[PDB]
Amino acid sequence: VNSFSGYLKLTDNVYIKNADIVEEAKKVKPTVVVNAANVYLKHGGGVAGALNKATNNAMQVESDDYIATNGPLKVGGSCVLSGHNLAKHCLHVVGPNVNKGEDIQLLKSAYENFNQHEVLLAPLLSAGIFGADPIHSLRVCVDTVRTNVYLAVFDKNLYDKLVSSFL
Ligand SMILES: O=C(Cc1ccc(-n2cccn2)cc1)OC[C@@H]1CCCNC1=O
Repeated sequence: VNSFSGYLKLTDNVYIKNADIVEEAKKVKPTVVVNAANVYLKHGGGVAGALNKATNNAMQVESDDYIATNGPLKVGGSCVLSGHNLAKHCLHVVGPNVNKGEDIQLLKSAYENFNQHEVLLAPLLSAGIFGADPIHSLRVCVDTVRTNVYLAVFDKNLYDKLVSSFL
């Protein structure tokens, strides 16, 4: 039993809710919140900008030190950093950004990072300003993640479309 509330169960291990991932993280304080990161951990907009804003820019400060030490992530890769006031840990995962021409096949590799964590609160990777089809992202999530994932979808219209079209 965990504290996630109001989710629709899609599969044995994948759950979905129309929710603001920031507000959801603040309420649940999950062990792991996933950020929709880029390789530079520049949290300017989308989910990343919103999560970083909620940390009063502490996420960005920590991220800049991480990059200065380690260099950029790979597309499809991840790193574990602090969850600040939102979660114990933040798993920064880089899905391919279609508006940069990145290969969508890398979306499966991106979701594989979730399997290193037993339970996660997450957005749909490569959705939103990353330019991929969220229906495709949900399919890859379900077919790749084996650990327990609680997906937060900000847009109610998109949420309803994702549920109604889910196979
Ligand atoms: O960026 C996102 C994710 C997102 C993904 C897809 C869409 N989308 C709309 C139409 C088509 N796709 C919109 C948003 O979350 C925004 C965050 C989360 C909550 C806190 N404040 C924010 O701004």
